[PDB]
Amino acid sequence: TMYIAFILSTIFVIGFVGFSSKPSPIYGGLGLIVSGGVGCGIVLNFGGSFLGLMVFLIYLGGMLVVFGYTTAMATEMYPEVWVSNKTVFGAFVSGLMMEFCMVYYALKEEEVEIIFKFNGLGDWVIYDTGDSGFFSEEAMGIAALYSYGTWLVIVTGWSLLIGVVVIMEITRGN
Amino acid sequence: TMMSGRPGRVPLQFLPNEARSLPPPKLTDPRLVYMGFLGYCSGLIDNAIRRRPVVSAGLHRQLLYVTSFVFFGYYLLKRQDYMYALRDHDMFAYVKSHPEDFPEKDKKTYGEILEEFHPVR
Amino acid sequence: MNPIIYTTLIMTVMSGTMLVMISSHWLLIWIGFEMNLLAMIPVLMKNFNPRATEAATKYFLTQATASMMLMMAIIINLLYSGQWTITKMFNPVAMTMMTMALAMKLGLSPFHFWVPEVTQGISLQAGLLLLTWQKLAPLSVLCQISQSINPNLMLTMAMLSILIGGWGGLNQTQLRKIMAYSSIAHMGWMTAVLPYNTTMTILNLLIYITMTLAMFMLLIHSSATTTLSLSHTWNKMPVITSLMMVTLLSMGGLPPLSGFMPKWMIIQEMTKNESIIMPTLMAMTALLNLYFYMRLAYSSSLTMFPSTNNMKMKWQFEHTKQMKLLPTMIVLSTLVLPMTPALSSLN
Amino acid sequence: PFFDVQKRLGLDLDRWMTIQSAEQPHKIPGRCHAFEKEWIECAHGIGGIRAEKECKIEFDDFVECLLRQKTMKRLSAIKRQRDKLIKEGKYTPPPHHLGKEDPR
Amino acid sequence: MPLVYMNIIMAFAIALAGLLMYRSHLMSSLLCLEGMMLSLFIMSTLIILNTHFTLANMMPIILLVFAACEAALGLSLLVMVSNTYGTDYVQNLNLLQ
Amino acid sequence: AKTLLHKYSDIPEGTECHRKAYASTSIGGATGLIVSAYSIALKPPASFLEGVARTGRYTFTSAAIGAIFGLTSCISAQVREKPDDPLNYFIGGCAGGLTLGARTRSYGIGAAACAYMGLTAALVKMGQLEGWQVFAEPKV
Amino acid sequence: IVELPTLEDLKVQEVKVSSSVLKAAAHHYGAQCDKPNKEFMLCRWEEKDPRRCLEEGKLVNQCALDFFRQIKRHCAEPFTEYWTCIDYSGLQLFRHCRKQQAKFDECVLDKLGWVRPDLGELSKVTKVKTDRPLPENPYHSRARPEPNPEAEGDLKPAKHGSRLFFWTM
Amino acid sequence: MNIMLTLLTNVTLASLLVLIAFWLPQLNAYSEKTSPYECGFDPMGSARLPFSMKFFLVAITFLLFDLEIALLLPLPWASQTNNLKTMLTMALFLLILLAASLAYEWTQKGLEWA
Ligand SMILES: CCCCCCCCCCCCCCCCC[C@@H](O)O[C@H](CO[C@H](O)CCCCCCCCCCCCCCC)COP(=O)(O)OCC[N+](C)(C)C
Repeated sequence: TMYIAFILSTIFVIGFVGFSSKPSPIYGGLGLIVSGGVGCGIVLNFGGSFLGLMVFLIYLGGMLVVFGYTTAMATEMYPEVWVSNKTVFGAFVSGLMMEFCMVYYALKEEEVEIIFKFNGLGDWVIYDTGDSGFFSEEAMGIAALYSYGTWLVIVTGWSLLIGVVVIMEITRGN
Repeated sequence: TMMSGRPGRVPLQFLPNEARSLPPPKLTDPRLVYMGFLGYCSGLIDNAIRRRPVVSAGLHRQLLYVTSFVFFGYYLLKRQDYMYALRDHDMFAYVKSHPEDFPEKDKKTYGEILEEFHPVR
Repeated sequence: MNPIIYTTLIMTVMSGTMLVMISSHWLLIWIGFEMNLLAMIPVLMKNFNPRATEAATKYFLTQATASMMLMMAIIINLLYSGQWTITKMFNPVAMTMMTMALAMKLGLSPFHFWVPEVTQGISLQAGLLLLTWQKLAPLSVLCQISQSINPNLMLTMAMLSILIGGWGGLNQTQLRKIMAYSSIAHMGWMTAVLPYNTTMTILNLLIYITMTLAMFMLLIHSSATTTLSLSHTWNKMPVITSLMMVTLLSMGGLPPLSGFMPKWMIIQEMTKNESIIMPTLMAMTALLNLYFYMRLAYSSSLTMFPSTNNMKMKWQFEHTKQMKLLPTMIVLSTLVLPMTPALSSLN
Repeated sequence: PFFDVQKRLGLDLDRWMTIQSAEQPHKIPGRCHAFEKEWIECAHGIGGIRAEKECKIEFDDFVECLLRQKTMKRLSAIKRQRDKLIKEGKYTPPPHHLGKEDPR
Repeated sequence: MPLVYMNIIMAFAIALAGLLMYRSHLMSSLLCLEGMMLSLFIMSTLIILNTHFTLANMMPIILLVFAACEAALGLSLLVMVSNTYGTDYVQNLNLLQ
Repeated sequence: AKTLLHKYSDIPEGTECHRKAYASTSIGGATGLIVSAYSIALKPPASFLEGVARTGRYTFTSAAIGAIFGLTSCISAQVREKPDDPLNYFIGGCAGGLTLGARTRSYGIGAAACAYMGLTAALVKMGQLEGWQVFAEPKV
Repeated sequence: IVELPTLEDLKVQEVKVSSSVLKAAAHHYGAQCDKPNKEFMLCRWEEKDPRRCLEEGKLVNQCALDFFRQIKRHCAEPFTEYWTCIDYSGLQLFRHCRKQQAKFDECVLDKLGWVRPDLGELSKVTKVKTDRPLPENPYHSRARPEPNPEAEGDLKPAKHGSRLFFWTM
Repeated sequence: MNIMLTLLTNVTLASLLVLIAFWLPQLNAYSEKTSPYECGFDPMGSARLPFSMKFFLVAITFLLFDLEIALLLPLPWASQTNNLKTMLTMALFLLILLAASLAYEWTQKGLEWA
């Protein structure tokens, strides 16, 4: 078909190719933006929409901004673009050839020999009937977190709280 | 892991009611009194580290230590005997469970068997 | 940082490990480590030094990447068996990574390089706690996944931890780095026998913790650090140097002493498995481990390095703030040898 | 030391989240509930070790339930077969305009 | 396993190799780590969407939380190291690898 | 991979010395690449050409050691025609050190390498003869 | 190799009323057609295999057909006056029309004469008699492998105890 | 599809505005005209390090609230669960901790913002 989810996976992976190469944190922040929107799109394709919008909100709408603060604290004059060094750009190309070899393996249509077998063909094939009443599986699925899963709520509450305490006990020391 | 995960039994209880039936260690089991002296010497080092006039001082606390370790040493001995008695039991039950794999081998005598002799030279 | 907060941190570390020791679901284990981390970093940052900061940077950076690989390998396990219960793992490519992640969490070689450094960066309080309490949780999960471990992979790190735990121990002066190589060496002995029989592991664990409690309480008691700094102590409070000697020998596992109990059960267990060669190499190298305990003993109690004059006034002043738990931690870590059989209490 | 205090005290605070079945809100079925149910009913007193022998078949069917691995290798073999016949065969006319829309 | 999963896993492998090739100022590493986090998230969520294993719909978000949480911590340490230098990994006080 | 040692394992006996020697050369090359890998990893060569010089060094050396070891072993097998006793490897073991002795241009290191590499190899053969488990399965 | 019903044997003339029209009157449809219906679903959830209950799955079709045949001869113009009102909304919400339902429900309650169920009524689970056996093992499944013995006696003291190494007792 | 189509038309629209923005005035760029603005007089140096603890000291707190609201989101749907008393405590609980966290910051003087 469109293979649209899969090509999104490809743009995702190159999003990590330009991201995992390390050319000033700001451009890497761009890398996680691209990989971020691609991510939420990909998970949206299975219809877990609420989650894809969590990451598109909580992650990218949160994190990469605070990184857009760290660079204000780090920067250094003349930050490097991807093209600005032989090892960085060499690295980016180094990612591209590999992932392209994977796509060529997709052209081969044979199961992947790397690491462990990748069964091949289109993504749609694994889908099953999504039949349900006037509610998505996800909705009540996460709604369950409160009523039906109090324990996790306890440890997350406690954890985040004392994480705030830790931020205090690091920054105040100075 | 063995023993752990054994059918029946419950996790955190230190000591099964299934024990109890085993005789308790007697009051002056030498292992136990050794727990005594262990506590004793610990009580003594407690003085020596903190200067103190060793031995005569704090004879009080020293008595606390020896009573402490002998006390815990007691129950620890009970669980010891319980555990070993347990593995012995499971072992014998299993040897009845599979008689075939634990053959009652016939015992030929020395007259019956040949064995090579090696002269010392 | 006021004690009321410090204690909440340290208690949430205790909780952050207890949680690993309780929960059966994997996600709560990864939460167990994860909560453990956040609560572990700040306590390294008390007093705060330009040095300590990069110490914590090391520790966090490695623990974070370890936890990452771990969660990845969990997810792969789920992908190929749809489970969350601990139990056996069902895909070797995942299993080896869970072994790796835990291998960082113990600090086993060749992942080990962070541990000698981090220890250098913090005070002996935070140090001791790092070398004992942090060693619980990852072992607490390894005991649960002993059933399916790929023994080859485990024994290789288990040995190499002992060689590296040796050679890197002969070289250093300041004690904290040495304590680091001691622990990094004992973990080789714990994680070695793990595929074969976990109860021996937990035994060895208890002895190790008791031991390093003995040492760090002593170093605290004398506030020694660099070897020379330790050397002066023979004249001021002779007893405690005269006791570091012994606890060191119990590290060395000279046979009357308690520290021999681990090795000598381990050698038993592995020998039932045949595998006769491995314990021989292991036991031979443990000697090499002993030798720098001995040299360190020479700096201290057996021989008197020259005293500095200024020491004399210090003679008038008794040490204070006694640490109650100490004497028992010495004695248990030494005299207990004719109480091996009690190990079966651990079933 | 897998302390299992949650079991001795019966708190169950963790246990619910485990397993494909095990009561889920609005009783929504797992996609592979059945093979899983059979496979677990197979698993009790057998405990862990012998369990990887005797219950293997059940776990296998459960595996294919999870990944649909084999049915995909097959279905792939068919679709790749069809290309060879693409000039030798014209497949099926209805797919294009059959009673499938009348079918409901 | 369908090729898409293989692709995300590979994105993980790159999200690790990038962390470990590890160069210059370390802020890049906190990025690469967060990228790693994101790949694990997505790889989890696709699965929970797959088998309709509904309870586990709660996990990915919870995963996300702590993971984001530690990263949130990480910057703070960087601050301190940035505080005395203007950050670079190239400068480390500690001895013996 | 284990398949490679498995390749070397089917000697058989010592027949066709080349077939064996190629495999030993392969193993020596592998270990050479690993040692070179960590060496580069932990001793930042500075100027990458020097780094490939380094790896060329170690790789070629270990490959050489494996080659000469393999062929001297099999030749001794095909000449003494004993051919199964452990000493049959030991010469090659002793030979191997000399190879290592040549590249290092030192009598000392070559001399020690002769003895210890020899004893190690002898123990290996002895082990194949005796099924020593090195990494025994949990069994217990 | 899997058993399947012939392409024909399944075949039945379809209900072909549109979904909006269907919904407009379904609220009565549950009230009238019923016994075949619940027999059907109870038959389904028993053995899970559809083929087993496919025939009842025919019977329900024809039953519904008879239902609409009863409809068309009587109420229809009021009926069309009703579902036309409803199909106009893409939410299919009942609240938007309602008033026509006065027309329709009255013309039925008189001219064909029987009541509309109240809102709290259809949801409740219904008792249903059935003659066919409940299936032996619906999962088919296999044998349950023999459990390890939970054998026990009583604990005599260890034969010499702590037999490891030199310890005597 | 639907949404991807509107994304494409929007982005292409904007990019079109960019291209008609540059390739149109068709006049003379030159140096010093292109020099960065600095209220007349030339800059004393390119932008460097406007460092402040008072940035992260709060911004991090932002991040740890945003993670919290991420948990608040399930609430509207969770409200319809069959057993609210099991839920309701937690519904309050996190908010308390949210507040609690803030409260802790409120008075350790960690919230100096600015
Ligand atoms: C800040 C400084 C750092 C401090 C860090 C140190 C912390 C030390 C913690 C040591 C852990 C010990 C465990 C004790 C918990 C008590 C709970 C006890 O009742 O557990 C029961 C089991 O009983 C315990 O086994 C009792 C252990 C008692 C400890 C001492 C035993 C004998 C010591 C042997 C060495 C010789 C020294 C003896 C001299 C006195 C139930 O567990 P079970 O469900 O059944 O099986 C669990 C799985 N296992 C076996 C693999 C763990």
